[PDB]
Amino acid sequence: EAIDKREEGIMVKQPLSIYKPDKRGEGWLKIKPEYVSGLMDELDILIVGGYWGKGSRGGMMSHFLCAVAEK
DNA sequence: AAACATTCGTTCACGTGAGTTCCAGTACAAGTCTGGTC
Repeated sequence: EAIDKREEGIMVKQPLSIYKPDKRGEGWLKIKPEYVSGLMDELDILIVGGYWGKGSRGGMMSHFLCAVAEK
């Protein structure tokens, strides 16, 4: 239904769960279409440019600029 | 009366179960890099 209404996803919560600051995966869960395999459309695009990287990956092209073709 | 077969307590090797140490696989959390717009 969320996919029908063009929404991000759904959340599932446990009724007997207390509040715990800064804690993940205790009583709250999320489901998005991306997390389910096959439910998304993927794009095949070309790499037309590159950028240099920051500290952990310095002397290599870390991010890229992609382009689609013209019929 | 003498020779041969059987039996018995002993011995060794080999196999299997339980305890201990070490390492690989798994899980989770935090850190680091990136993307997009307003």
